[PDB]
Amino acid sequence: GKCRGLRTARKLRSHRRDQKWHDKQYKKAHLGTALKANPFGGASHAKGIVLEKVGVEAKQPNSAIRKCVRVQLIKNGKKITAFVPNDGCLNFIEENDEVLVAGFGRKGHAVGDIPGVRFKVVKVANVSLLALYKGKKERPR
Amino acid sequence: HGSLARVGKVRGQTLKVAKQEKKKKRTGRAKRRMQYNRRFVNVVPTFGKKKGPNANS
Amino acid sequence: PVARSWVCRKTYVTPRRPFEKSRLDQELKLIGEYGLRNKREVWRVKFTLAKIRKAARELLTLDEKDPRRLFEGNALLRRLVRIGVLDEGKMKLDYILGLKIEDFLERRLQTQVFKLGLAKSIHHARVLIRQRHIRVRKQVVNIPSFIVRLDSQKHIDFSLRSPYGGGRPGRVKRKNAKKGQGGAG
Amino acid sequence: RELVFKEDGQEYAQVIKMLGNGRLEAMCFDGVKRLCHIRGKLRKKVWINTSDIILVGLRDYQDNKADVILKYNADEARSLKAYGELPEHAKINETDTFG
Amino acid sequence: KEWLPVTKLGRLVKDMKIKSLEEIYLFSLPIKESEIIDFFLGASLKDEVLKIMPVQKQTRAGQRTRFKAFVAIGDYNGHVGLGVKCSKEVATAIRGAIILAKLSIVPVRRGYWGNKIGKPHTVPCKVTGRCGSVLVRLIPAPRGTGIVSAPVPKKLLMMAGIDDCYTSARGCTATLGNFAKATFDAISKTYSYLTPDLWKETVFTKSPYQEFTDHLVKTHT
RNA sequence: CUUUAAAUCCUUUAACGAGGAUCCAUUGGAGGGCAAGUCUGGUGCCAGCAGCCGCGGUAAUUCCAGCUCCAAUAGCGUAUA
Repeated sequence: GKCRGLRTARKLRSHRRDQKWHDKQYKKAHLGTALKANPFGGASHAKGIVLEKVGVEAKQPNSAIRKCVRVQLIKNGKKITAFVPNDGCLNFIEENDEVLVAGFGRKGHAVGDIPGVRFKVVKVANVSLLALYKGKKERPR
Repeated sequence: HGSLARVGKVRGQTLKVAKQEKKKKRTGRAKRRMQYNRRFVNVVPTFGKKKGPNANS
Repeated sequence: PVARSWVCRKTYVTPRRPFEKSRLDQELKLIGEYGLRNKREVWRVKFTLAKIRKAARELLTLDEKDPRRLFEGNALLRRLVRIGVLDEGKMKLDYILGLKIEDFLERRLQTQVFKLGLAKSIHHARVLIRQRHIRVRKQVVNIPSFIVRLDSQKHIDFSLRSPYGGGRPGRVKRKNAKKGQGGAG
Repeated sequence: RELVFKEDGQEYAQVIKMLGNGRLEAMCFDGVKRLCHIRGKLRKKVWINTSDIILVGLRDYQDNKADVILKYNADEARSLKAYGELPEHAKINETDTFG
Repeated sequence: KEWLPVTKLGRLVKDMKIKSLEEIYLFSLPIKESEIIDFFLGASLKDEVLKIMPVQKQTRAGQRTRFKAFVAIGDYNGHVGLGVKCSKEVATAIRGAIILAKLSIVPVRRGYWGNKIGKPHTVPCKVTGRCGSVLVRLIPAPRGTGIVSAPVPKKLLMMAGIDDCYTSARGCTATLGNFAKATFDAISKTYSYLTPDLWKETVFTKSPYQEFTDHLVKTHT
């Protein structure tokens, strides 16, 4: 600290408050803009209807493409882009079907070589992707 | 061939082998007893680099 | 407004490092030598030893001739000498910190049955306690984590309703006896 | 070296506009424009030019993206054309290496 | 396999005139034969490799890589040391680091936390050592606490015989060599600190070079 | 039998009730961080894995399956404050 007087507390509190607002994580964590721009609306999971499937490509270190779907949520009307995680799990999803999306790992940050995707698909048609991938449950016909 | 980026290609063309019928594994207190025995009283004084539990060089 | 308690707490604390080597080595050695089931028991004993050591440290940072110090320190010392981990020659506030986990784990009922001389092994001792064979002062104990006292060590024997201490036999003895009666009759 | 033909999910296309960022526009032989993608072995091992006979892979859930596989230079391209795979309106315009 | 001492100190130790390295440390004489300490401290001197870090030098025909070895040496009831050596091979670097670590070991002292009962177990005061940007602090702890540290200063403190210590580090601790040298300089400062336990006037006893000069002038030229 | 407004649950107690004691313990991993295979077969910058470095180019310690091993254990993994 700099103020070392016995009657210096208002100045220290105001300076600490100003330098606390002049930050990054406290800045995103205390305004309404960073939570308003969040399509989840301060939620862990969300539901929505899949419109189409897009093959998004990887970055410059590695050569592959990523199988992905586009989701329009019902709670706010926003359109998001969520990755189907496992191998061959895209065939369990079709158009006009509901999924349960979640975060993808780094709290609103592109993870790995997938650009512009911050969400992943957990469940499809009210059953989990892991149960369909491991062959435990079946899609209801 | 077909296409390059076929969804679920490798898992679809993977060879299918079956599980082998084996004896069941002890769990609970006896599992820790077996681990303690095999790791601490069946050992011999050796030198160099100690061998791993799964070393198959 | 319902008449409940809602009072509970955890009895163990997980370690900071999840994958270490030497810590897992002495934990496995403690489990194998004392015949425990999982790491939760040794972590529980470590947690209660840490709580006792923390209380001893915060009373040892204090000054002498303070009546509350003398009082609850003598309470702690009489508890530690009645539980069987301290001696009369070491009735001092600093000698609590010299304790080990071996002293707390040696007053467990499992190792007391094993060292008393009526069990073949410590796993056999846990099986013997769990199948209702012993009793402590006219009262059977179904669990191995019964930390005994100094004044109750010389009263451990076999229970009355057990085939080992004199009583009705079990089920395989009676089944084999009935099979022998059927084969002989 | 060998004459490999088209299969299910593959067809032939003519490069129209040669772009950057490792992608190009190719006109397929079905009558639709697609945004093709340069394969991982097709960035620097071979060089793709304009108005050339290439192998283009189909996409089974979206119908505006593709990817390129091979390239036919002169003689296997004209031998494939002699076999008959395309409408006759399209022109080769003598695709080969220049002097 | 024989001892041919090139220094008069090594010859004097070999001739059984120096009982222990206590007076060698008291008279602050430099030790240049690494096997004097190996004679004084034998089978009770354990060691293990901390980290082998490769370094490279750029030339016209690529990189010339070299291996640098870090080893900790010391008995578990006193002295501790550290040595750094780089060479072309790994085993040569490790054996050179072992010789250089056994060549330069320092004595540590142990104190108490409050009452003076039993054997000493912890660091007597608050000592600090610094090299590079790394700061290492050693704080006394009550009995039975243990070493609360990173694994490398923890193993150095266990090999130095100190059972209880509180620590607090600052700087780039990802570099193992600077961290190890910093905690070594921190633990080596336990005797350079003046405590009121020793304020009485010391007496300067005679040096071995003065005491055994008649033996030395006969045993060597 | 006890408990209870009357039951149920716990405890007590007779008749039955385990040899591969099928009365069959799962959840995540096995390059480093971080405990644990330079094993075998298949695809071959494709499929995919990967919180971060990065791994796949026709001899993969990281993919997909089997064996073996590792961490916790009636519990374990994942996403958000």
